[PDB]
Amino acid sequence: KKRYSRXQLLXF
Amino acid sequence: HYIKHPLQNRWALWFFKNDKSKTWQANLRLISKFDTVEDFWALYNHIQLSSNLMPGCDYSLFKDGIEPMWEDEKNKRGGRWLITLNKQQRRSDLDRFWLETLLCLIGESFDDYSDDVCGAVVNVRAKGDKIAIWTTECENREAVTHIGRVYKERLGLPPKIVIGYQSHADTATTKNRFVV
Ligand SMILES: C[n+]1cn([C@@H]2O[C@H](COP(=O)(O)OP(=O)(O)OP(=O)(O)O)[C@@H](O)[C@H]2O)c2nc(N)[nH]c(=O)c21
Repeated sequence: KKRYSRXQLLXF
Repeated sequence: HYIKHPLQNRWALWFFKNDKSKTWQANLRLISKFDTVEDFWALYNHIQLSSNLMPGCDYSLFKDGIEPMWEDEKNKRGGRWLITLNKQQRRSDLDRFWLETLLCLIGESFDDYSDDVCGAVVNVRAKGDKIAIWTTECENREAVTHIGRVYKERLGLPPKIVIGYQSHADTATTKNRFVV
């Protein structure tokens, strides 16, 4: 539904 | 970039201050709540690291409306995947493991078993630091064991290293209901 990978979270 | 990135769930960060003169529940403190990626980092980047907490203190991250205690309706039939860490590497590795755990939660890494996740807790302790994922129902074998396996993988624990799940009811009255 709303998922984020570890790399998507960390690039913020 | 200009729009915030929503999380699936709103989460609450709690802090437990070791103060023996008060009851356990009174030592809990709601720090803040967030429901976007940007707001997660704004919180995380400006609070003290787990490795710099006094022994006996905790951080907990739980879905909005679930208090980080056994007694909550969403925890009382549930349990935890428990990781107990060696003291030597706290400076080097506690913070990394806790952040990896936070990212598993907020990113919804547990796939179709996301609803079973309640939260996670890090305990800073003289006898060994602990990190745990709390789930809602010890009887939900499929959910509990999937969460276990994904968590073990995300921490980088090898096939040899087995972790265990125990019910909160058993802890509060300890053997493993499940292992992965
Ligand atoms: C998670 N939790 C901990 N406590 C209290 O805090 C004590 C310590 O529980 P702890 O989880 O802080 O473990 P610690 O490593 O300090 O000690 P261990 O028991 O050897 O692992 C418990 O014996 C309870 O009195 C709790 N008390 C209540 N009422 N509810 C909770 O959810 C809860």
